[PDB]
Amino acid sequence: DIKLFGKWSTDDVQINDISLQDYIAVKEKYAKYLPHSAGRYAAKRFRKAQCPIVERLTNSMMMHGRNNGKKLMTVRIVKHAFEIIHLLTGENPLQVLVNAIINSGPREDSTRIGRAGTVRRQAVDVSPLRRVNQAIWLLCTGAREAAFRNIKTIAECLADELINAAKGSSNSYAIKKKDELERVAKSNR
Amino acid sequence: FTYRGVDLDQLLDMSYEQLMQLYSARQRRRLNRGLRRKQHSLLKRLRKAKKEAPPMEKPEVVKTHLRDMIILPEMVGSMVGVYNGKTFNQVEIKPEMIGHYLGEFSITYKPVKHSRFIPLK
Amino acid sequence: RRPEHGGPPELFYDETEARKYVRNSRMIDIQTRMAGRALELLYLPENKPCYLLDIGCGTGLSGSYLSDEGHYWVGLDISPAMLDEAVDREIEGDLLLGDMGQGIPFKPGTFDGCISISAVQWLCNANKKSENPAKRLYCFFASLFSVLVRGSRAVLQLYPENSEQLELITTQATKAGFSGGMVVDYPNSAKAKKFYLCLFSG
Amino acid sequence: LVIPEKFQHILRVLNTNIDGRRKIAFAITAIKGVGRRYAHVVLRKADIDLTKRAGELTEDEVERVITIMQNPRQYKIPDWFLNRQKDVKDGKYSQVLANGLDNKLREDLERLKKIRAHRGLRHFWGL
Amino acid sequence: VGPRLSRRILQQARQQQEELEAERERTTRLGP
Amino acid sequence: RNKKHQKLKHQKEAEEEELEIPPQYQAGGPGAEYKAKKAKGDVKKKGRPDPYAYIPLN
Amino acid sequence: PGVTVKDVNQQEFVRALAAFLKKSGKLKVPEWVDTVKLAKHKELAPYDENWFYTRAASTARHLYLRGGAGVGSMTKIYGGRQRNGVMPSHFSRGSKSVARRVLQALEGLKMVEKDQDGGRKLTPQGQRDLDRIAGQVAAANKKH
Amino acid sequence: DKLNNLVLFDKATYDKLCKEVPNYKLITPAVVSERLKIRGSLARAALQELLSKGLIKLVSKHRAQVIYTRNT
Amino acid sequence: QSVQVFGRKKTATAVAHCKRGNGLIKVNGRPLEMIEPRTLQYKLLEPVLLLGKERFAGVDIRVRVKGGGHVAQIYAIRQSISKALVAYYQKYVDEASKKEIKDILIQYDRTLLVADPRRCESKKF
RNA sequence: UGUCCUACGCCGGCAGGCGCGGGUAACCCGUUGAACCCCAUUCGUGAUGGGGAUCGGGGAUUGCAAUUAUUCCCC
Ligand SMILES: Nc1ncnc2c1ncn2[C@@H]1O[C@H](CSCC[C@H](N)C(=O)O)[C@@H](O)[C@H]1O
Repeated sequence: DIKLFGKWSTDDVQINDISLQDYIAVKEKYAKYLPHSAGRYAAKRFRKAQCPIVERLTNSMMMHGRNNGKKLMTVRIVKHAFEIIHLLTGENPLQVLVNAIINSGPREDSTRIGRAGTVRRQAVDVSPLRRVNQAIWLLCTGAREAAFRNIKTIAECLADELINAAKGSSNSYAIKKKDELERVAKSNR
Repeated sequence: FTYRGVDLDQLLDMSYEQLMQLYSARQRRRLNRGLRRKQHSLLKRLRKAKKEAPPMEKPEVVKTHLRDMIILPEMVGSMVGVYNGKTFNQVEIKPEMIGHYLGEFSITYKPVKHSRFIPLK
Repeated sequence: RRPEHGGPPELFYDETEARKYVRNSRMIDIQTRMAGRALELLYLPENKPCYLLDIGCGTGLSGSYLSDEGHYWVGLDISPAMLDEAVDREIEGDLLLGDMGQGIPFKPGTFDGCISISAVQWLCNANKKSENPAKRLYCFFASLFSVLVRGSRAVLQLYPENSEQLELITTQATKAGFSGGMVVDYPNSAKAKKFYLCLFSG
Repeated sequence: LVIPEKFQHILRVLNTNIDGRRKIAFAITAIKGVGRRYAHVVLRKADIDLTKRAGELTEDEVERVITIMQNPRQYKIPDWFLNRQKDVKDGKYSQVLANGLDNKLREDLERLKKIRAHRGLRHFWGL
Repeated sequence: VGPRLSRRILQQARQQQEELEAERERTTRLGP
Repeated sequence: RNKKHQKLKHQKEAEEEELEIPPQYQAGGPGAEYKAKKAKGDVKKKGRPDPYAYIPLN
Repeated sequence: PGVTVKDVNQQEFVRALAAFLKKSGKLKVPEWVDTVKLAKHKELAPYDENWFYTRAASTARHLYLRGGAGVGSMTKIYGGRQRNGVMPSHFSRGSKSVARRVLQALEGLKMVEKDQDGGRKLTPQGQRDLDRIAGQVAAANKKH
Repeated sequence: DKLNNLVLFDKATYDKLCKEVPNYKLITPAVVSERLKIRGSLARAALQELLSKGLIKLVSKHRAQVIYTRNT
Repeated sequence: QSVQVFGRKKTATAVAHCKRGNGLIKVNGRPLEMIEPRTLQYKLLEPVLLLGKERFAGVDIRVRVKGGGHVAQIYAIRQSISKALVAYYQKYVDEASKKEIKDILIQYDRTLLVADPRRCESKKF
């Protein structure tokens, strides 16, 4: 049985949203030992739907300059995050990861159009691929700008953000930004 | 006055070769590398200026272009004028001047000493 | 790339953005000398007490500059976080919470001068379907021409992202009766090119 | 462990205040004339536990470390490691710490002003 | 592969062959 | 290339204002002297105040 | 059958060899052991007070892995990154005198000897001691 | 505003640590430092001491992050 | 009986020699389980875990690795061990095991047997 | 890339100094023991062990000559 970090199973992982079964790739073919693969999942369109989702978090925590290219640090970060989220919650970390991804992707966006001076906003639907991408981006931004100047490490803030977006409580950053975006989309039908 | 715990009288009586250790590293390297003909030339000229002076007041002024002399204790009390590019600055060599170059005492550049529309209609 | 594209000012100017605004040295320095230029750009007479509006007050450092010069002022803003940190700054003048495009709630013949800092550019685009920038700008400019003393002056600082915003703002200003022009401070510069719409009632 | 009964929150050494709630090896650096390197070498010559905090040193420890920073050459702290190596007026190796640093600095400025070299004249023309 | 990488691979394999095959003064006089 | 970019961005701004003017008249009733020839910037003069621009409103 | 140095964890091996050379107590400790930085790119003195035994243990291991290393080679080995102020960083070597004193102390313990073609290399008896301490590391780790 | 984290054990702080830390379900230096208002280095020292007395279970060790939790 | 194969990455090369043995894995003379980055340790260990230690119990391999960086060297090593086992079970063991094992590697990861031909681009004046 | 690149030995804490070899070069520097990275220690939200500007003292080196700081090193 292929296990994340040698101790995390993907067989009991159940994805709830119908919209994203092809776009959250973590199952018996997408189960990997490690979120490092040196994969060329971006040489052709829609290839990144075949990327395992922990590798997508690992690729999306290498941000703001100093951390670019440092992937082993990020594999370490998500590993320690999985241990601490399992200790704090008491169940499979990957399940609340996919839960926070599903509950963090916005379902209705706003586009800005304009002709000359008059600039207005029209509400439009979202692709499932953009749903997963925006959920990953918002969770990474939430953890990153959550810590940045405090005693709490990056892994603890990532796990707390991942819990707080998994259950959907309003103290999470990602669910707040998603609710703001859905509100402006509802106001700009 | 004293310089590194040494008084001027025996400083004049000290040798050329073991005065070298009393100075800083730049001066010691310069004294390692010898002095040129103009150096002893102006040394002889300032000595001649000191010799022909009446013993009550300061000797005459000796002027030069040569800015990279190190002030030695021989020169203490002399009346030296150094070209700063346009004019000559005349300065008395004090005992406190014992380590520096002459060119520090005639600066070759001058200090730099360096309304809104309101609508009526 | 720009704050305007974030959305409505009630959502881009939340608590976190307010706390990054109050702890920002460049904001303090630039907006302070903009308040200086704004107060010097209307020819209100020297040694004469005057009453001013400071709209788009946000932190009230523009209000702190007005109170530094001895003058009293009324602050108007749309974001609650800006007014919260402004009262936390212990500013001298009185604040008020309300949208400027809906209209300024003051009686006519009131203020000796008006100063607006980085706020009129937000009325050039519509972030709601009920919103219409042309009528909103017309209402806001007519409210200026109402609540101001006839013959007073209003300086309106902005950083227009293109000339369409200037076109619409100037058209809605000239159709509200306002006479004046544009002081483009350091016109051909880039880091100091600041647009000041200067207006008066006759 | 727990706070000692003689934990000193504020220390008064060399006419200068010391914040006692810090590691000793940087509470030493809190005054002028000593940085991190000289503090570490002083503490290693003095045979003091650098893991220990500053506020729990006894009077014997503070008096011996003050003694060592006044006369470092006596305690085999080398000549090259010192602040003032050759004083211009009286050639000797020392380590000016609290007020002597300011003294030698301002008298060097007055010396450069009296001789009218470029450096002193430019420095006093800078203000 | 290309010249450079194949050259490095070939010399590396040759050195591995010699170190697998791996696991006194010069003859100063002519006649014993 | 960025030169022509900036230059005719300004030219479009001027043309848009000049085409705003006639319907403004109907429905109702710039640093060239401060431009430096040697460089991009803004050079002070003594006869006139600090560099500025006045575009009056009709 | 005997485990070598190359058969164990290197950090535990270095720490155990440091404990070995400390309990031997016959290395010539320099008089300036507590007042030097190990290279010009350092910012502080080494935080571990008996750093000399650790450095000598690592030096012995490095000569075991690759013979013919002089003082210059060991300064290249322990070189790092100098942060040149507000200027870009660079690679800087170690301090030559520390490496020389470690090598001469190891020769004084007769663990290390010269060769005809260059720098220092391991003695057979020191190599036996190194295999012994490597076996001690393997027993203390792999059998635990 | 300015945090005033304690550099050393107070008596009440030490007692509260000894009888409230061993039931948290998550033991890291950061959580003890933030919810006890103590300096994080001494938080690490206290966690190491609690591990040394055989009362708290270590989960994973790193130079970057160390995590402990309850025995039972 | 023995074979010698190679794997590669950007510049990292690994040359693997595969001989009859008892199940000890050497890379640069050092054991497989002690290569410096532990965070990529399972990336080093995937062929053994997918195939089982029983398929390695009657064979030994030694790999010399030159070039590249840490991660590139690890990827070249895992390509080398996979190609070495495939070549050995092709040449001296029956072909059916070689084909099923090759299928297992290529369904898990193509880069275990096919080189990634990505390198740094050149800059032209 | 190299008749200034440099191995190695000795001295000094460091820049550096002395001697003795190789290289007109896939032959020697060089199996170019690079840095990020990886593993342990200290640090704990503090203009603080972040950040290094600007200065004070001394040493060394290239030059006919370093003053208006050539460059480097230590505090
Ligand atoms: N339509 C509108 N009505 C009222 N206030 C508005 C507004 N659009 C923008 N604003 C206000 O414009 C401000 C921009 S920030 C200005 C801060 C101020 N110049 C200072 O630095 O002191 C915000 O406080 C925002 O709430």
